Amino acid sequence: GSFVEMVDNLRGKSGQGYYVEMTVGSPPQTLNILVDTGSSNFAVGAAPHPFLHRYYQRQLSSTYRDLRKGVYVPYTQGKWEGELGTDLVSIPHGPNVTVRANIAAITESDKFFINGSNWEGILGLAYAEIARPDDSLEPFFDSLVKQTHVPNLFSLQLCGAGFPLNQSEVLASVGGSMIIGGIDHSLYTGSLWYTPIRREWYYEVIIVRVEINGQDLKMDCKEYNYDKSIVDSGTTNLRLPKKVFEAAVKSIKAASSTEKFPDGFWLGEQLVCWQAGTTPWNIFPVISLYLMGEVTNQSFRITILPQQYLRPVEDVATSQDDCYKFAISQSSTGTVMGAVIMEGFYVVFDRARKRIGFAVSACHVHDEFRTAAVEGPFVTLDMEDCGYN
Ligand SMILES: CC(C)C[C@H](NC(=O)c1cc(C(=O)N[C@H](C)c2ccccc2)cc(N(C)S(C)(=O)=O)c1)[C@@H](O)C[C@@H](C)C(=O)N[C@H](C(=O)NC(C)C)C(C)C
Repeated sequence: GSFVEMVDNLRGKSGQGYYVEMTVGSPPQTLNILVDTGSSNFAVGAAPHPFLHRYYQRQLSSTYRDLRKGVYVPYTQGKWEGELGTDLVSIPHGPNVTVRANIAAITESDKFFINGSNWEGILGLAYAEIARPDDSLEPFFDSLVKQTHVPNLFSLQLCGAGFPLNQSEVLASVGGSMIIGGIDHSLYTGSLWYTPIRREWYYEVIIVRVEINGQDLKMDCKEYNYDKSIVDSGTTNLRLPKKVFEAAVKSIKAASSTEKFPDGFWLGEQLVCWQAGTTPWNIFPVISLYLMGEVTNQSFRITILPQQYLRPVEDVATSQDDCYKFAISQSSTGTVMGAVIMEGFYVVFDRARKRIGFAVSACHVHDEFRTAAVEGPFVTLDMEDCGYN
């Protein structure tokens, strides 16, 4: 697995989302697109907007096709309306190919475009099933596979920094790698463990057990996937179902009790600060999620450090002071494994073998005493009961 050409093709190391460069139309209009495995719609800005440095101009593409049909897409945070149509797409730092894909020209949007993010579109990599209007709208990756020889899987390495990067730093620095059609062994260390995609709509998985510094949260596993558990590059936080969230924060609060933090912090609202270089990483617990394996009654665990769940935010008063935000939050829509998780590993979306694999990221942030981890197997039974129906 050597796609050294696609290696380092991502951006927004310490920004608002990881994007890849793409081009749409003829002649090629360049646009940075947010990699989002939590949805299935390919959409781009198509009209000027305040937080848009550039956008898709249909009238200038010789290959554009207006489907004369509107589309509406609502996300946990933000939404947009647009006009459906198709055009030719390319990924400069992806496989050398061109495919005709469905494209939503965003005309009306609300709390979607993040000012300064530097991305003008979104690449929904999930399955047709959750695509809008309905599943008849072939998602991008599906078009890519049907129209070429590119293998049916992709890999993601999202690189966090551990420290805040200013405007020009997020621009001139690798944010990670999105390997389309294969795996690059250089992106990870150790072994790759695969968990089954329960059902092909979101990239759904099943969590069988959660630990806070080795201590079992000991709750009925169904709770851990209450509604569902998905993997989403487009979500910042490790989002957890209300009940699981309350329990985790209680345990995290107990593990770090030698220091007190204002309630707002645990809500992810107010940031906590320490003298530059004095962040007490050791007082915070590591967090482990156990996922079902391909082998029956067997499972493995992925473990993250506070360096993954304590996000670096630039302090108002420039003070060298290192500041963070608790990036573990509540969800009424199931567990969401966002960047907090993905930034710790190399994740393989083996759509072809209907599975997702994890391995310690060659770029995850850590200290000299602890590191992210992926280990197995563990003999736990009746794990089918974990799934929500
Ligand atoms: C571009 C997004 C607008 C896409 C959706 N992102 C969200 O909604 C969302 C984005 C961010 C956020 O800051 N991300 C940045 C870019 C980011 C991402 C990664 C690293 C750094 C920064 C935070 C949250 N918070 C909850 S947080 C505070 O992290 O706890 C949520 C999608 O990735 C989510 C996805 C699950 C869905 O909404 N899918 C749709 C869906 O089911 N909709 C139902 C109907 C609500 C789809 C299938 C139709």
